[PDB]
Amino acid sequence: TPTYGDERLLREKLLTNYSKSIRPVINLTKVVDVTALLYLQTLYDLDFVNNFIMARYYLGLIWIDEKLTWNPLDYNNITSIYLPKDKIWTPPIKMCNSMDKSEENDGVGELMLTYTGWINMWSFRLLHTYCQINAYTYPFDEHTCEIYLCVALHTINHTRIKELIYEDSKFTQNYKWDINVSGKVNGTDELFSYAFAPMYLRRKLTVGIIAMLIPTVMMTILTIFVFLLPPESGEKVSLATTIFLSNVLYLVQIDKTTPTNTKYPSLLMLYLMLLSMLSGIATLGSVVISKL
Amino acid sequence: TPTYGDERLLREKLLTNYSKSIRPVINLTKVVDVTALLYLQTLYDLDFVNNFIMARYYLGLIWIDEKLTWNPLDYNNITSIYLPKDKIWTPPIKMCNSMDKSEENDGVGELMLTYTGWINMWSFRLLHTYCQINAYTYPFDEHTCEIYLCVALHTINHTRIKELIYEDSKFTQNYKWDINVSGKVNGTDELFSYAFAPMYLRRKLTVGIIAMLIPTVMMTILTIFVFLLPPESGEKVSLATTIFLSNVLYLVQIDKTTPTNTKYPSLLMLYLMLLSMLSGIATLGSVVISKL
Amino acid sequence: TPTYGDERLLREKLLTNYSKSIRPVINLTKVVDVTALLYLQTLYDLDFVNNFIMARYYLGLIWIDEKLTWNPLDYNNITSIYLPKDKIWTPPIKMCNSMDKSEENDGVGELMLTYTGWINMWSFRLLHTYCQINAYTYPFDEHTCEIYLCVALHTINHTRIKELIYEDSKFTQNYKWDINVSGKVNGTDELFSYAFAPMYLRRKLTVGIIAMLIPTVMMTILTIFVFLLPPESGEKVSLATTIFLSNVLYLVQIDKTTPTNTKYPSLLMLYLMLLSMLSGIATLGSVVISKL
Amino acid sequence: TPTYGDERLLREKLLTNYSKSIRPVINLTKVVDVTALLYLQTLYDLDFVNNFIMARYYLGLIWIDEKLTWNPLDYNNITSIYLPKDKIWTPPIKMCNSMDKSEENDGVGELMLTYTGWINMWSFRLLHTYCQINAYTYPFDEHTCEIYLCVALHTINHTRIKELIYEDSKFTQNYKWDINVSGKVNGTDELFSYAFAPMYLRRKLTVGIIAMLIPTVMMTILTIFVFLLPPESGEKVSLATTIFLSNVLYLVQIDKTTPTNTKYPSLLMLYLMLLSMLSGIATLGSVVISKL
Amino acid sequence: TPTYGDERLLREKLLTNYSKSIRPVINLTKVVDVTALLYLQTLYDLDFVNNFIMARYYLGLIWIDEKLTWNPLDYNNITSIYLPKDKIWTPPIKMCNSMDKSEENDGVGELMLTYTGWINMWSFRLLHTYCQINAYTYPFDEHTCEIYLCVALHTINHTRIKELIYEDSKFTQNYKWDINVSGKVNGTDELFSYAFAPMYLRRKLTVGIIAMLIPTVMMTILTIFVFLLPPESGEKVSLATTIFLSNVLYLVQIDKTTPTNTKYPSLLMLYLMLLSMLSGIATLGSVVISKL
Ligand SMILES: C[C@@H]1CC[C@@]2(OC1)O[C@H]1C[C@H]3[C@@H]4CC=C5C[C@@H](OCCC(CO)CO)CC[C@]5(C)[C@H]4CC[C@]3(C)[C@H]1[C@@H]2C
Ligand SMILES: C[C@@H]1CC[C@@]2(OC1)O[C@H]1C[C@H]3[C@@H]4CC=C5C[C@@H](OCCC(CO)CO)CC[C@]5(C)[C@H]4CC[C@]3(C)[C@H]1[C@@H]2C
Ligand SMILES: C[C@@H]1CC[C@@]2(OC1)O[C@H]1C[C@H]3[C@@H]4CC=C5C[C@@H](OCCC(CO)CO)CC[C@]5(C)[C@H]4CC[C@]3(C)[C@H]1[C@@H]2C
Ligand SMILES: C[C@@H]1CC[C@@]2(OC1)O[C@H]1C[C@H]3[C@@H]4CC=C5C[C@@H](OCCC(CO)CO)CC[C@]5(C)[C@H]4CC[C@]3(C)[C@H]1[C@@H]2C
Ligand SMILES: C[C@@H]1CC[C@@]2(OC1)O[C@H]1C[C@H]3[C@@H]4CC=C5C[C@@H](OCCC(CO)CO)CC[C@]5(C)[C@H]4CC[C@]3(C)[C@H]1[C@@H]2C
Ligand SMILES: *[C@@H]1O[C@H](CO)[C@@H](O)[C@H](O)[C@H]1NC(C)=O
Ligand SMILES: *[C@@H]1O[C@H](CO)[C@@H](O)[C@H](O)[C@H]1NC(C)=O
Ligand SMILES: *[C@@H]1O[C@H](CO)[C@@H](O)[C@H](O)[C@H]1NC(C)=O
Ligand SMILES: *[C@@H]1O[C@H](CO)[C@@H](O)[C@H](O)[C@H]1NC(C)=O
Ligand SMILES: *[C@@H]1O[C@H](CO)[C@@H](O)[C@H](O)[C@H]1NC(C)=O
Ligand SMILES: *[C@@H]1O[C@H](CO)[C@@H](O)[C@H](O)[C@H]1NC(C)=O
Ligand SMILES: *[C@@H]1O[C@H](CO)[C@@H](O)[C@H](O)[C@H]1NC(C)=O
Ligand SMILES: *[C@@H]1O[C@H](CO)[C@@H](O)[C@H](O)[C@H]1NC(C)=O
Ligand SMILES: *[C@@H]1O[C@H](CO)[C@@H](O)[C@H](O)[C@H]1NC(C)=O
Ligand SMILES: *[C@@H]1O[C@H](CO)[C@@H](O)[C@H](O)[C@H]1NC(C)=O
Ligand SMILES: *[C@@H]1O[C@H](CO)[C@@H](O)[C@H](O)[C@H]1NC(C)=O
Ligand SMILES: *[C@@H]1O[C@H](CO)[C@@H](O)[C@H](O)[C@H]1NC(C)=O
Ligand SMILES: *[C@@H]1O[C@H](CO)[C@@H](O)[C@H](O)[C@H]1NC(C)=O
Ligand SMILES: *[C@@H]1O[C@H](CO)[C@@H](O)[C@H](O)[C@H]1NC(C)=O
Ligand SMILES: *[C@@H]1O[C@H](CO)[C@@H](O)[C@H](O)[C@H]1NC(C)=O
Ligand SMILES: *[C@@H]1O[C@H](CO)[C@@H](O)[C@H](O)[C@H]1NC(C)=O
Ligand SMILES: *[C@@H]1O[C@H](CO)[C@@H](O)[C@H](O)[C@H]1NC(C)=O
Ligand SMILES: *[C@@H]1O[C@H](CO)[C@@H](O)[C@H](O)[C@H]1NC(C)=O
Ligand SMILES: *[C@@H]1O[C@H](CO)[C@@H](O)[C@H](O)[C@H]1NC(C)=O
Ligand SMILES: *[C@@H]1O[C@H](CO)[C@@H](O)[C@H](O)[C@H]1NC(C)=O
Repeated sequence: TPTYGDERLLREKLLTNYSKSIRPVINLTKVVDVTALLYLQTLYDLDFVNNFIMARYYLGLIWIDEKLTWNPLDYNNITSIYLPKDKIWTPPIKMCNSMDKSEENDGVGELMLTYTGWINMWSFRLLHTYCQINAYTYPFDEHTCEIYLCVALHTINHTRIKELIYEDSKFTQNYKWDINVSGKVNGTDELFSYAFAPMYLRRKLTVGIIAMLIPTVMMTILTIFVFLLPPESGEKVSLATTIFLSNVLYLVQIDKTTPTNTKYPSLLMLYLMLLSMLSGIATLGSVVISKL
Repeated sequence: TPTYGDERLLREKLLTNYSKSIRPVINLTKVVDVTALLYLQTLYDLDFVNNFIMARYYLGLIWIDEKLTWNPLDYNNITSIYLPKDKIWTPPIKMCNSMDKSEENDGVGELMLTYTGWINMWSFRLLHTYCQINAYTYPFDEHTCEIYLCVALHTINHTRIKELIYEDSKFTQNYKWDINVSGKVNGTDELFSYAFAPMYLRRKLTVGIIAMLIPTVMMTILTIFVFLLPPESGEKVSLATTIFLSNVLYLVQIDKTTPTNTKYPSLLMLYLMLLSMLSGIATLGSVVISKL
Repeated sequence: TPTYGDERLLREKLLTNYSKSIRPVINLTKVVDVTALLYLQTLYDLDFVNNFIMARYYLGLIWIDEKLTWNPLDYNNITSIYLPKDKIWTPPIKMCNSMDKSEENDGVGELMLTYTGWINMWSFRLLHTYCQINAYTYPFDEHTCEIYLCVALHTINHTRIKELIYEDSKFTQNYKWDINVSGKVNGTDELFSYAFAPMYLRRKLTVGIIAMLIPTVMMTILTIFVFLLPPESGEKVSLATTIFLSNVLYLVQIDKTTPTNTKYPSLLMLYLMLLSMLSGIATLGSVVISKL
Repeated sequence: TPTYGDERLLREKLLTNYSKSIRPVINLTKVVDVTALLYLQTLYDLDFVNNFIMARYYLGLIWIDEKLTWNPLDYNNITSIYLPKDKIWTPPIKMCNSMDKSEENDGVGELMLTYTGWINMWSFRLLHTYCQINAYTYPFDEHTCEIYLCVALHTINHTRIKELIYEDSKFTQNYKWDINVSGKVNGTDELFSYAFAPMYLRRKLTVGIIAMLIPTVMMTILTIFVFLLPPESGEKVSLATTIFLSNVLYLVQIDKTTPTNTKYPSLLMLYLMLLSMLSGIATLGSVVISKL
Repeated sequence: TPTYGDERLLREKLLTNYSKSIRPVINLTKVVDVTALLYLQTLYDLDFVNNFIMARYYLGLIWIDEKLTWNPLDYNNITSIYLPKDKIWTPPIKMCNSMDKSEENDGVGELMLTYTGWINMWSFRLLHTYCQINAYTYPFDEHTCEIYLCVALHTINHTRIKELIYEDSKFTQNYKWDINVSGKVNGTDELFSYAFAPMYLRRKLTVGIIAMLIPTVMMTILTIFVFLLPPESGEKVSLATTIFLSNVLYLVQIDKTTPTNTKYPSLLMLYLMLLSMLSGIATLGSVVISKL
């Protein structure tokens, strides 16, 4: 069986004439094809005001190193070792659409190398990735957030994202968003290789949403009556005043929640604006009636 | 008695042919069984809107190194030493359900080694761990937060969590949550070893909660009377208007506190929604009466 | 074709008598002319209360190194290599008008060197840059934010910003601000070289703005009527009281949004102040009428 | 007089056979007695909602090193030197009740060594230390925050906190809290040595607090009259309604300020709850009267 | 002319027998006199609730090294070089009244050395410096914030702040505060050397402030009339109720803005408290009249 000394010898031979900064190919004309695997662990939040989505991912990069092969029979049948990530060449992949808010405490700092040259490198990453949040159909809204991976500085002739496999680990259930992130896309080679995972998020119709809507619908009904109230009923003025005040409060509060950076406005905001306008017109009519 | 020079000699011999990156077993076929001990020090907070729990823990990992044994009689009876954590192999345990918000000022950076090879490594960790917060029975709500430990990258054939012993240190009393975190669980070996400590949290019925409820119950009574008020009492309109305004304010304020990511809705929110609906119906009936 | 060993030989020769801290000119009397390229990727936000603008840029510095030239025919036709940024002299350019909130996870840490001596060094930078935000014409407001680059400590006789090319990458569309940042400016040499990119930002007239304005205009109309209401109409007092309350609420809420550090005040704030003053005068007139 | 070369020789000899990781005693059976001195500089804040206190301290550790003695007559009368803190053994003292939010810009990173072996090591630390904040007697409330020092990992047989001397530097006056932190306590040796400084904080009766009291007392008086108002005065309904609305607003606002993690509730919260209940009962009585 | 090799030789000779941790004087009995130059670049904010002031400064330390002199005629007339700040002794000056929130991205990390021994070391520092904010005369308030520099650990017999020159760079204009920070003060030598720059800040009377006031003055007038309103006018009750509600809202909102840690209270808070008290007394008188 392999022993501690055998692996010490192997690690001594592997790193002898190895340069961490030279791309690991025998012939420099060859590209290193990196395959990326992005698995969502949990979707922490989807911030509308800041147009961001906060989530946690398991990102794994797989590639082949041609300087780091060995014959397992010469080392008591060692077929794979674990090296520190900072001793070996590693593809310069970046989350170039996101703020990577990971700590060093969540950093693995280690990779697995196989005797055939294949490296698997896995890590946890907390990402604040920018999303264009279209609140047009609020609260029945759907969004698409694209999480980008890209090769930092190297040309598509040096390092390439062969493929991006993106999935949902199903580690946690959200109960607020229906997440759909599953697929497999080739890399896009335009002066530098990149790819992105499309994450589709559909707000779930929790009856808390229904509770939020009940005041809106009943206030619409009540405003319809007060606008229909007889011209000289007797309580027109105060009733219309209070109802317009409530409508203004709702119109103010909805704006503070709906995003201001949207492709189209929320239909609910327009509906409440029209409702407040009609309430104001009803109060104006009541004032005119009082004049007469 | 042992002296400074004796320990200098011992530390010189221990680290001579030692590789920090090789797993510390004579035969590479043997697993290293790590036993983890997680003690709660203080539970800082249980953030409902963010679905997080912020707490401080004392985490201790115990394992055995077979490269780091010695005979105490050859070193003037030295039976244990303290080594910097970064000179020796340490298990790659991660809190893979948490944000580890510890500083380097709160990092011990040192471990204790015994002449038999047993290492104890203790640390303080401040964790923001994701919890699925079910506010269904608010404010009589109970929650379960699972704190996960997992071996980062290695297979269950290399490194394993033998056991996870989790307790409450009782260093501070909370006065807001009844914490129940005490037990001892074997690690789960599914392609990589992990375990989790279940923390049960029952909100304590402080009379501040009762103060928050008194307005709700008395407003229920008041709404019942105003809905029961005679059709032509004389103050029906204004009274019902103010009652509905207060009900809407309460329904709005409760939503800003109850979490929007919940398995089931809070019953109190539904109760206040129904109460506001009945208040609106009472105002509608008053309007109809005024019409007649 | 070039091989791994050829590039090892090249990198060994290049760095032999190279000093990272000496400015890279054969004759120390020559200046290093750096050309900077600033490309906006996404404009995250424009914070009015803090007078900041948060954005993401792709910054590239291009210069020429005279110690790091080679003949490609002596190295199997290698025409360019990639070096770690911390092994080579790099111009000390600073964003001396911004908080650089970039992480090490978003840091490229590598530059591309050509056989002629030309270095390209690219990076992603998240900048919180201070802007003097003039909310005079809110919500039809325009702003200019100047993003500064400057040579940290060296005199214009050592390092110089030859040029600054600034553009918009058009990676994302904003839907809230119309961004205009495109041009090319020579560096300014006054005891140390610097330059700045002017970013012109015009608020887009989204109909959400129109929804925000509708209450203001209709309240102006209604206040005009209530001030015009007959002296003894019958509901003057309560109507004017509620309308002044609403005007005060709007005047309070607008202040919390408009910035307090502005060259001139917002015209809308003055308009609402005058509207509230007229509402108060109307209530005063109603009180006087009630006295008579 | 001593010269640069003399101190170079001294520093060369002191560190010759010195091990930074070995506890600095000739005989390993001896304890190192550390004396800690904690001086408050300024108390930044006392956060009630988070149960924290933020302050700045100047912390000094004094101990004796037996490997680092010299005869000043052999070095041209050098009696003390200053060494970098990371070259020498320093006690592993932690603020194990606090979050240490200090930067490296506020880190001295240097200690003073005397020819007799005595080390003084001073530092500035910004601490967020957890406090159990009892708002029972708000706003005449007193609190006690214990700031803990403890030896990180070592047994009381290796490193001991001999003494903790804690004072107030009086650098700034607070005007909001009366701070009382002055004393001298032996360390507690229970499987590891620790100690704590008790900081007593009495809220100062600033008339801004009294101004906050003014509305509560006058509203109590007004509620007493409205509850005493004649059954058929004429304005009972509206007056009671508005007064109950104001009472509910006050009861809601006080809760958002008083902490929810308290040993006992604030008496002011209970008082306002009772007052709101009596206002509701008065409105109920008015409703009953209107029925009759 | 001097060449790359000449500077390589010079830098090789300068650092040969140089100790970065030894204070740079031939005779250890001599002090190193440091002159500090603090220039305000921009004043970001003056946070009243936290009692802080956030600003950006350009800080330059100038001193003389006696180990780092050379004859420029022996090095082809090289008269000054630039060294990395971490290779040379640097005075241990701290901003010991501030939180230094600077990043490594805004860190120059380099100093200029002249053949006569003189070192200039300049840097950008973003400081959060604690200020005792006296809101007594709000909004016509003036404040004094003292920014402290101090020698970290060394006695006045080793390192001294000879002088402190503070100015305003005038890079940006504030439009909210009139800043007056200009002067030149000797250092204070009391067991360790320190100095401070006094920054005087006078709130500018922007009409945004005048606008905030208009509601206060007109509400004072309106309260005066309602208190003067005839005992049986007819609308006394409702009018006084609404006036008191608005007064209470203003008194509540002003408190949330004025600081609670002040030498004296704000006069405006007392004025609004008195106005609310008089409004309450007017309502009490109206209640008494209704009783009669
Ligand atoms: C998630 C995404 C990753 C980042 C990204 O979108 C978001 O950001 C975009 C900006 C692009 C760069 C803009 C300018 C240049 C300069 C050009 O060289 C001219 C030099 C010469 C001019 O005068 C000197 O004089 C080379 C190409 C380069 C670097 C672009 C590369 C692709 C980039 C990085 C794009 C990329 C898709
Ligand atoms: C607290 C918890 C810790 C993290 C965790 O939940 C939360 O997150 C989950 C996601 C899981 C990984 C998903 C995908 C793969 C890829 C597979 O390799 C296929 C390669 C081949 C495919 O095509 C190449 O082509 C190897 C296994 C691995 C890495 C999973 C490991 C277990 C993980 C980390 C789970 C774990 C329980
Ligand atoms: C985006 C922008 C970058 C930063 C910046 O605006 C914002 O900030 C401004 C402050 C300026 C410095 C102020 C003072 C001095 C001292 C002087 O030396 C006298 C020494 C002698 C006095 O008595 C000793 O006794 C040398 C020049 C220097 C360092 C200025 C350089 C330019 C600076 C950095 C300006 C620059 C434009
Ligand atoms: C400000 C304060 C500092 C931190 C502190 O309160 C706050 O936190 C408390 C938690 C305590 C630890 C809990 C458990 C153990 C395990 C035990 O070993 C059994 C091993 C064996 C079991 O089965 C293996 O199988 C050794 C002692 C130790 C480490 C305690 C030390 C004291 C600690 C750190 C206490 C300390 C006072
Ligand atoms: C901006 C400002 C910088 C910081 C500062 O205000 C704010 O903070 C103040 C606290 C002071 C220290 C308090 C206590 C001591 C102990 C004494 O030694 C006795 C040892 C002996 C006792 O028994 C052992 O047994 C030596 C002096 C020292 C360190 C003071 C130095 C000056 C300091 C740092 C002051 C300084 C002005
Ligand atoms: C490199 O190129 C040569 C010639 O093209 C070829 O013979 C050799 O096999 C290549 N090396 C590898 C590893 O493919
Ligand atoms: C090497 O290990 C593999 C996997 O355990 C096994 O199948 C094979 O028989 C081994 N060969 C030798 C020579 O040990
Ligand atoms: C996810 O979205 C894609 C494209 O929008 C669709 O093809 C796929 O069916 C969706 N997945 C599920 C589970 O609905
Ligand atoms: C992706 O690349 C592979 C590799 O050649 C190719 O077979 C495939 O057609 C490409 N497109 C897709 C959608 O897989
Ligand atoms: C390693 O394996 C060999 C053969 O299986 C055995 O003799 C030896 O005792 C093992 N070493 C240890 C430390 O168990
Ligand atoms: C070694 O130390 C242990 C523990 O103090 C003691 O019991 C034993 O007698 C000692 N033996 C020798 C040889 O010193
Ligand atoms: C804690 O919870 C577990 C399971 O929910 C239970 O068995 C145990 O009795 C509880 N502990 C206490 C002290 O109630
Ligand atoms: C855990 O592992 C031990 C070790 O063999 C075993 O005896 C025990 O049955 C396992 N299960 C539990 C619940 O301890
Ligand atoms: C340096 O200066 C000398 C004389 O002025 C000149 O001959 C030489 O070409 C210069 N070197 C370079 C690289 O321009
Ligand atoms: C060197 O490479 C360039 C670019 O591929 C090519 O045009 C040229 O012919 C090559 N020369 C030799 C000698 O290989
Ligand atoms: C951007 O602004 C500059 C100067 O204000 C102007 O010359 C240019 O035309 C503008 N660009 C566009 C696209 O309007
Ligand atoms: C900028 O510098 C170049 C270089 O000489 C010069 O030709 C040009 O006139 C300068 N001004 C502008 C606006 O480009
Ligand atoms: C160490 O112990 C020996 C014997 O107990 C004693 O002679 C010696 O003085 C001790 N060393 C010190 C520094 O106290
Ligand atoms: C050493 O220095 C001390 C303090 O300055 C002084 O009292 C003593 O006389 C000096 N002795 C010698 C030999 O220099
Ligand atoms: C501080 O508190 C302690 C105990 O509570 C007391 O003995 C001491 O007198 C107090 N100090 C002052 C100045 O009141
Ligand atoms: C603290 O320790 C000293 C040292 O022996 C002792 O004299 C004293 O009695 C102890 N207790 C107190 C309160 O100082
Ligand atoms: C150091 O002191 C000696 C004697 O006091 C004196 O001769 C010498 O000039 C001094 N050195 C310096 C650099 O002042
Ligand atoms: C050295 O440089 C200075 C400044 O340029 C110049 O005045 C002087 O003549 C030069 N001397 C020599 C010998 O080069
Ligand atoms: C700044 O303040 C100082 C002292 O308060 C005063 O002497 C000086 O004249 C002031 N400067 C200006 C420009 O007002
Ligand atoms: C400051 O120190 C210098 C240096 O001796 C002295 O001339 C001056 O009088 C001192 N005071 C002031 C205000 O400059």
